[PDB]
Parts: sequence; C-alpha cells; structure tokens
Amino acid sequence: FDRLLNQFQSYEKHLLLAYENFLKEIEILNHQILEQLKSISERISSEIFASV
Amino acid sequence: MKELFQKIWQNELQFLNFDAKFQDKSKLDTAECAIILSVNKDNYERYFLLKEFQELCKKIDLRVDIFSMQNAQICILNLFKSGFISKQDLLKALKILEKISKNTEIFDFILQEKVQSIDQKALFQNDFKELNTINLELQKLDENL
Amino acid sequence: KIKNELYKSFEEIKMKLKDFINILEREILLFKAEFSNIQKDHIFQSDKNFSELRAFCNASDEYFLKDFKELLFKSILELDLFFEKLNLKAFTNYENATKLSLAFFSRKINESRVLYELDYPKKSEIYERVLNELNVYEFETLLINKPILTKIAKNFLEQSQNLIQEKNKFLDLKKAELQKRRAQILNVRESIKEDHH
Amino acid sequence: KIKNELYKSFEEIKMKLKDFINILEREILLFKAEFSNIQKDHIFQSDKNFSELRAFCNASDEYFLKDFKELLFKSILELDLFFEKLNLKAFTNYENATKLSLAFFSRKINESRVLYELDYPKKSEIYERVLNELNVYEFETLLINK
Repeated sequence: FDRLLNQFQSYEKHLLLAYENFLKEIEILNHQILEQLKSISERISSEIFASV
Repeated sequence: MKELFQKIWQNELQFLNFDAKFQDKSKLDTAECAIILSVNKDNYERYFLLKEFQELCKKIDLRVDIFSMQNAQICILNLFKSGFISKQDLLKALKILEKISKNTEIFDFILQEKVQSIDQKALFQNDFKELNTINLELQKLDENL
Repeated sequence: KIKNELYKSFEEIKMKLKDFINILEREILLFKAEFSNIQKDHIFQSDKNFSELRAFCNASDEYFLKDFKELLFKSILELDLFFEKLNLKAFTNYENATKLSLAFFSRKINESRVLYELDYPKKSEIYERVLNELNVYEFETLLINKPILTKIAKNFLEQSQNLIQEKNKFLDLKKAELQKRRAQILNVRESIKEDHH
Repeated sequence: KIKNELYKSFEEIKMKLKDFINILEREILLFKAEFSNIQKDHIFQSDKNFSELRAFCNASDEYFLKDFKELLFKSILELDLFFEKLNLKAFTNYENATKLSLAFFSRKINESRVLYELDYPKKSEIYERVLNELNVYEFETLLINK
C-alpha cells in the first residue's frame, strides 16, 4: 500500500513539474489566437479600404 | 514480443512492462532460465504445485504467481537479447525440458531472433583490469597485506 | 490555414492531458497486475488475507483510475466546445463580418454624402469595426482577461490533486486495518517476552 | 424562449441516454456487491474457486461498465457540439441575419432607384434571404436529410 501511495505522490509531482511548461504554452496559444484574429481583421480592413 | 506472450499465456496474460529490470543478471543459470521459460499457461498450475519448482523459484527469488512468472520470462528474454547470456545451449535446455513441456513457441522465438553484439573477451579484459586497479588501490592503503 | 493551425494546437493540448492520464493509468494497471495475483509463501500466513488483497488490487481500476478518466473526458469536452465557439464566431464568420462592416461603412458614406450643403473612411475605424464583427472583444476576454484554456488546465490539475488525496485517504483505511492486526501481534509478543514477571 | 426550449430538449435526450446507462450500472453494481463476497458452504468446496469468483466480480465494474460510460460521454459530447452549432449559427445570429438581409435589400432598392430615365421587395424573397442567413439549408440537411 505504501508503494501505491508513493506512486500517486510521484504522479502528482510530475504533474506539478510539467504544468510549468504546459501553462506557459497555453498562455502562448492564447496570445497566438488573439493575434491571428487581429491579423485577419487587419487584412479585412485593408481590403474594405481598397474598395472605397 | 507481446504476440509471443499472447501465444503462450493465451488468456492469463497480464498487463506487464516488456523490459528486463533484472538487477543481477546472474540470478539464475541457463537451465533455470529454460525452466522458467517452460512455464507456459498450460503447465503453470502443475509447476506451481510442484515442490521442486517452488524450491527453484525461492532460490531465484520468485513468487509462484502468474504475473511474476511472466515478468521473469520477459526479463530472461531481454537478457537473452541484450546482455546475451544464452546461446543455442538455452535452446538445448528447452529441447531437454520438452520431456515435460512441449514449448515450441519460445523455442522458435529464441531460435529466430537477432541475437546481439557478443563482446566476450573485451569484457573479460575490462573486468580483469578493473580488478587489477582495485588490487592496486588496496595496496596503496599493511606490508603483509 | 490559420484555423487548421489553431485546431492542431487544441489537439496538442488535449493530447498532453491524455498523456498525463495514460501515465497514471499504466502505473495503476501495473500495480493491479502484480498484486491481483500475489500468493502467500508458507503456511500460517492467513490465506484469507492474501485472497482479500488480491480481490482489492484486482478491482483497483475502479478504485483508482476511472475518476481520472472522467475528469479527462470533461476537460476534453470543454476544450472542444471552446474551439467550436472560436471557429463559428471568428474563423468561419469572417465573410459575414466583412459583409456587415462593408455595408455599414457604405451606409455611413452615403449618409455623409446626403449632406449636400458642402458644410471619409479612416483605416483605423475599419479595423476596429472588423475586430468587433469578428467578436474580438469577447475572445480577448476569453483569451487574456479570463483565459479559458488556462482555466481548463488548472481545473484538471486541481481536481486530479483532490482525486489523489481521496485515494490516499482510501488507502490509509487499508493501512489502519493492517495496523490493527500488527498491534495485536505486538501485544502477544510483548506478553510472551515479559512473562518473567 | 425558442432557444431555451431547444436547450431543454437537448438536455432531455442526454438525460434519457444517461438513464439507460444508470439502469445497466445499477444492475451491474448489485451483481458486484453480491458476488464479491460469496462464500463457500461445505467442506469439500474449492475455497480458491470462491476467492477467484470474489475477485472477478469485484473487478466487474472495469469488466462490464466503463465502456458503456465512455460511449455515453462521447454521445453527450456530440449532442452538445451539435446544439452549440445550432445556437451560434441560428438562435444567436438572428440579429446578424436581420442586419445582413436588411442591408442587402436596402442596397438592391437603391440599385433599382438609380435606374432613372423614366424607365421592389416581395415578402417571399425576404423570407428566403433570411432563411439562408439563418443557415436553414444546412440545418434542414442536418435535421431531415441526415
């Protein structure tokens, strides 16, 4: 039973370790999606301007 | 080799990690390895009830459970590949054991398998000069010794 | 191409969560495999004890694994729904955003025209209008102010930690059971060893 | 109100599937409860046999229940995604549909107007345009054809 408990705690610690990089990547993706949206909007605004 | 273990442990095959986590590599000799490999799912109850087999497994530091038997077989086969302890002599021993266990599957797998780098005499010289270095260190630190 | 990039990113996040679950799963199933079959060595070792241990470790999938899987499934569902929202409001309705903002600017232009008293579009205004049409205030809030993906991940981590704690307590029950027997044995031993009295 | 009605209907379908799973689950778990503890009666019965039975029925959750739950969850996911599609293309974008078809008809009217030289909206056309804006071909296909 002690072995099982230690395995659980090891899994917890591994999760805590990996979440550093994981959360940073997710933040990066947030910003990426936002800037992709803004780029699309820039293109559409340019082409709306073109047809004035 | 999960297909092999499916062949020889048809329904009783367990969720197990295919690698030799063997901690000694000299835990058992080749005849004992052949006996452990000949514990095919059709002989396993008889083997576990055999007093001699229980003695053997206690000598090797095994249980007589299904899972430990399969894990030991995995480790034996990976040593057969990586540390390369067995020869066709292991196949000899399995052919000898075929008196009891007609274990053709593991026999063929051991036969038809890329064996490994062999490396014997270089390893011999390495170990011998390791022991020479240890002897020199002991000499450093008494005259009788 | 942008949409496909984001889709692949979402799949990547889902795969990471799944991989965490798979790690834990493999460990737990190896435990089950070993101790569903552990057999007693020599007589006097309480066959019933070992039998009960084997049964418990056999059901240890139920005991230790399926809750984590359910949590993973919930997180995957939330991720998929968020991606669907982003797709259907932004990366598919760009045509509709174009038409709406374009017609709006046309009507504004004609409104300017109809001032025939001699008494028109800037690009920044067009950009802001297209941004609003693409729902970029809403997605700004969901991506920066209240990050949805980040919240999903943190929920996964926190709930998995709570699950681990629950499992720990559950196993402590078994250990207390063992402690009872152990204390009984120690009482007997101390009684035997202190009978020179 | 229409949107809330449809949401409730989707929830109802999900609940029916969940209830099916619960039926099966309750039966399976009662089986586990009984036969994880069945003990032998008489001297000559195989204690090991009964022990193995107890372990097997104990693991019977794993054996008989979890796949069904996974299937249920997948179905629920699909249902929720479909409802979200219906919501975001139709029952929230009615304002946008109105604006688009309205501006289109306005521009068509003015196009008709600028044909001067001593040379307009019918309701059927407006209905068809608003129908197309609400994606009702797509949702007709998804609700009737497929």
